[PDB]
Amino acid sequence: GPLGSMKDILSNYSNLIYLNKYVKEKDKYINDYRIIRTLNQGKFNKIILCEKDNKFYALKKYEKSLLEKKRDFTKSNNDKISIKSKYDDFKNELQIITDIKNEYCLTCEGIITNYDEVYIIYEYMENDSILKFDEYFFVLDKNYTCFIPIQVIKCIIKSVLNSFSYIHNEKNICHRDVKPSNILMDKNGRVKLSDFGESEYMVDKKIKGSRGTYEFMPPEFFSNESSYNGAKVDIWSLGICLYVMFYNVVPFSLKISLVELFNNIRTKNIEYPLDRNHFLYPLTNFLSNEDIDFLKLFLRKNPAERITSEDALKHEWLADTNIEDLREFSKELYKKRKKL
Amino acid sequence: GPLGSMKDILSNYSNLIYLNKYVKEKDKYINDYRIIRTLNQGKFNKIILCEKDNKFYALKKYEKSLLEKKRDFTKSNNDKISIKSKYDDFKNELQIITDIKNEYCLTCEGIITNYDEVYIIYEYMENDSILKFDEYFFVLDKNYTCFIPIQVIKCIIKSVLNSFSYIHNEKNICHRDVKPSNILMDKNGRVKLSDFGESEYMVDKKIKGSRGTYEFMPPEFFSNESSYNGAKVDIWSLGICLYVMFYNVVPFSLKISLVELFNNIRTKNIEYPLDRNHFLYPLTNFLSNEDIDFLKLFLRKNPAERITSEDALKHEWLADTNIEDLREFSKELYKKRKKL
Ligand SMILES: Nc1ncnc2c1ncn2[C@@H]1O[C@H](COP(=O)(O)OP(=O)(O)NP(=O)(O)O)[C@@H](O)[C@H]1O
Ligand SMILES: Nc1ncnc2c1ncn2[C@@H]1O[C@H](COP(=O)(O)OP(=O)(O)NP(=O)(O)O)[C@@H](O)[C@H]1O
Ligand SMILES: [Mn+2]
Ligand SMILES: [Mn+2]
Repeated sequence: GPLGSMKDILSNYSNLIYLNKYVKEKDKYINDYRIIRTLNQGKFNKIILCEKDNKFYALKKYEKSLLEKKRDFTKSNNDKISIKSKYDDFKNELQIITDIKNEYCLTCEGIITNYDEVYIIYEYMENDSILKFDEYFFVLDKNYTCFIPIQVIKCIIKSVLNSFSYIHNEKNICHRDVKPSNILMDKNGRVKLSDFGESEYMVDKKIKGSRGTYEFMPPEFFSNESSYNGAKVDIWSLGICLYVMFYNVVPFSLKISLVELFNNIRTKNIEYPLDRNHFLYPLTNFLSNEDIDFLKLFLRKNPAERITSEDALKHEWLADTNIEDLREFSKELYKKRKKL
Repeated sequence: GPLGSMKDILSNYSNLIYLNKYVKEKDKYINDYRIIRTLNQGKFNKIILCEKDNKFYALKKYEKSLLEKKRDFTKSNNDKISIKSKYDDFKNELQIITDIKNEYCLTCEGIITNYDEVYIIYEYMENDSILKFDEYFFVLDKNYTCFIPIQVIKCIIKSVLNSFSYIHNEKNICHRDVKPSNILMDKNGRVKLSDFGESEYMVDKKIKGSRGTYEFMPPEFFSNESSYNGAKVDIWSLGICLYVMFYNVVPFSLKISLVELFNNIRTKNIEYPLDRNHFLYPLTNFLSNEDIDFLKLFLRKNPAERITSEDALKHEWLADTNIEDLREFSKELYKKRKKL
């Protein structure tokens, strides 16, 4: 429940490496991993692009001394308050990173540490996340629109559903923050679920309560319930990703304000126009009945009535998934990147 | 409703100055206003500390070209969506800045512009805001605690209540974002309501709907209602400021997450311990029955049952307000600042 020190957590990890930073002719290295540049400066962690041998890697750096300040207010149990730190959250994440091994999930290849700074080694998914965000979602560039083709969307969903199978059924983990920025693609058309920073071990398939990214949170969270089926939470969020992949915009969600976001999620019907509709004005092809059908199975506001991952994978809509559409898509995308 | 261009809005302002920036021996000037340093770099606007003659000023810089990109999603009316910009929001703010004149409100002394960059001139409230925030609220320093004394709190509240009288009764404006960071104090013990960036003109005392800072928003906002009495919204928020002034922490609110914030506000009883309770642990005197009584009149979850500003000003609790407590407090505070 409340885990021990980092050392304890990692004591049974069989690829824990001693931290060794150094310079060799003004290129900075982490343990043979040559630091190229940083890919993403988060508020806390941060991912680093590196090279070792001839392969490419993304190392995620956390630091104890940094996240152990930044304390918040959890629940209570005892009503005698509760005091948690972002380092406490990371311990739980660490244990998970240590447990995940699957072709459909980003899995680390080693942990480098001094028990303060921590570098988790990951393969580098050269096509980054399936969509990118700033004021809205885009594929490659904020300037030309372009929506992901359906046949490719099919592949991605089937892929992430497969990773649900692993975490939910094999590992008993609820991902708890399934969003576009967390589905990574490589050049060859592999798609992987990543960032388990919000992930928790379920108790009888139930998850703790209310945590993740607001606009991806299910109606359940706005009830009296207090417990929710982990799987259905991740299903809902994939549904949103699906909606986002269709429209390049998040459904009822959107900025300013969040009361208006939350009075919405629990009760309100999602609008299903044609690809560009919420998007014709920022820039100053389109779907078909079946596409909206499938997607609506994910966004049943009542969770016991929401689609299973099993039913999903075996639904008619995915029965014509051709992995070659994704491989071709991913290949051309990679060719369009590093051209910028 | 939908106002015109900046020129139009300002056409009947009688102290609109032509922008004139220049250097005189590597001190940068705005129109005789010598730029000292910047006080607060917001996400958009920004406030500048300046000097002219021997007086001190805080100029708030906005820019058209900057906030006209940054568009969001308002309501609809027509269900044919609605597209607003942060520059649109500022037009409404501009009209208001142009209307407010009161000893209890920060009122501009001139607007300097080229119809893109805009500098609103304000007196400089040398004691800044009544409390400061980072991970929690503090008076001067994050290291020594110290709570504002009750007799001083009395003065501040009476002061802000007075400014409600002006905006609500004389001007028909709802402030809509009453919070500690917006109540400014000078060295001499004057306290002024400021930042009308969220402020709106009421229609039959009602305000539009759901806008401001989440943790200061009233229960009404979580109903079916759609319209709320402007005054009672500002009353609620002053109540929170009061709660914050008592405990140096925001009530049920607090970070992570907001569903947990909103399932709270609408239904849930506020806890009233003694000054340091939520605060004994960050740092690793105290109130009295009457104080909590008064404050509870502000935080009636039902707005038609919440305290008036009239009743407040004439309540027993303020009947012994001694302005000299604030003047002495403000004097010593100023002496403790610029000592850092
Ligand atoms: N193995 C990888 N290959 C390529 N890009 C990556 C990889 N890992 C992370 N990234 C990029 O870095 C971003 C953020 O990484 P993440 O592990 O989600 O950190 P975070 O602090 O949780 N950020 P966010 O999830 O956006 O709040 C991802 O969205 C990717 O764009
Ligand atoms: N006249 C003034 N004298 C002294 N300090 C000031 C003055 N005006 C603004 N400030 C400081 O600048 C801060 C932010 O100014 P404000 O006009 O609220 O901009 P903002 O972008 O709305 N920031 P926030 O309200 O915190 O989201 C205030 O909280 C004060 O600390
Ligand atoms: Mn992430
Ligand atoms: Mn403000």
